Amino acid sequence: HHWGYGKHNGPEHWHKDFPIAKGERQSPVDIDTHTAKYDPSLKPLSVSYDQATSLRILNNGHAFNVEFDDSQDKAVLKGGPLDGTYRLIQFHFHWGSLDGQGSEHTVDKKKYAAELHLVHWNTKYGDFGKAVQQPDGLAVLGIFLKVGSAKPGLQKVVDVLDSIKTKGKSADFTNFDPRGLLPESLDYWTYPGSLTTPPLLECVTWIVLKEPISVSSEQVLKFRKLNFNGEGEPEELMVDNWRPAQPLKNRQIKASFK
Ligand SMILES: CC1(C)O[C@H]2[C@H](O)CN(CCCCCCn3cc(CNC(=O)c4ccc(S(N)(=O)=O)cc4)nn3)C[C@@H]2O1
Ligand SMILES: [Zn+2]
Repeated sequence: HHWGYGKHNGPEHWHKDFPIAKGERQSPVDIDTHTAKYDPSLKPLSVSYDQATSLRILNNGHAFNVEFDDSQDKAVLKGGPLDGTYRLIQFHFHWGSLDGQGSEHTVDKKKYAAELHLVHWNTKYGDFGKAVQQPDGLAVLGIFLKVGSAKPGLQKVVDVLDSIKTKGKSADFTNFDPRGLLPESLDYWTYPGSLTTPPLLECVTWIVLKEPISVSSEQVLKFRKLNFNGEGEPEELMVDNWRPAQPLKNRQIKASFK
């Protein structure tokens, strides 16, 4: 009876094994655009992905992760609200069964079709497992997806999904350039929060870009043909793998832009 996104093991149940689910800095949240304050002391984000080394793509039973070599400073996030250097370890998405839902963050209660999370860890803690025990251990860059025109830089991901349909399957995924997933503008909102899946640790600086990327209906349909189940188990489509918005509590969301 492991956690997931079903009726019996979904987000409303997670607090029974992970009591931090009801904590003071949980993610995701609704971003109220009228309440977020412009912070002129924030810096432009520095997204340095030109030396990124992708390795593998894995269906882990709740999403698919594209994994990177983080054994040196190759793909890093710096600046904005961050102190020091955060290394890219993996990206993954959260998506819906229909285009009207799927994102984890919301914007004035608007749900997007999906949400990309680029996950980075603070190199002053030495490894990812040490970084998730610290309040400034991770930085997650969140990017909304809307359905419209295809995203050319997503198609290499879309075309490998048939090879990792079920839980525990992986495939080589070298020479993927994550710069092809970025929007034009790096304007963002930022707040302190958490991992959005168990163990829900309160270790994340969230950086959520204002500008969504556009993907095609055919691209998101391929995400929705993945399975939560293992091979030779009853088929359960991998859809609606998103946590809903959590209470903001004693937090302020800051905007990088006027
Ligand atoms: C195994 C590998 C290559 O994959 C990276 C994955 O992000 C996580 N691996 C397992 C870490 C082992 C103990 C550390 C604590 N921890 C981490 C995890 C896995 N969860 C997570 O790492 C996680 C990351 C991001 C997010 S979100 N949706 O962006 O907020 C949510 C969760 N489970 N327990 C470390 C990884 O290195
Ligand atoms: Zn995520």
